[PDB]
Amino acid sequence: RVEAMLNDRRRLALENYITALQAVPPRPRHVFNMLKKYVRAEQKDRQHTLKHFEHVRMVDPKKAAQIRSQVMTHLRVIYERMNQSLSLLYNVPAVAEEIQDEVDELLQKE
Repeated sequence: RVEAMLNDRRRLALENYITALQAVPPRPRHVFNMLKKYVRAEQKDRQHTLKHFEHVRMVDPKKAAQIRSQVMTHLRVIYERMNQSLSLLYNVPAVAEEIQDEVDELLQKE
């Protein structure tokens, strides 16, 4: 149940920044913070998927090959879901543009 555990840290992190979004007035500088945290979470999830790929391949090689397609979507879900979160905040073209500039600039160093 580790995969689900990683999702929580990312979920709450996303739902947490969203709270500031609705704050009104929202803190585009505080909201961008939770983002870098939520992001770092989705990263651990992706890497966690890789481990599952080889793990299931060792314990369950038969199904491991059948679940491959599932484990694959997992990695995509990490980045794909990231795009979904942006849409939620994008709702605020005003904040979305201010946070996006600093957010993208904050992860560059990563």
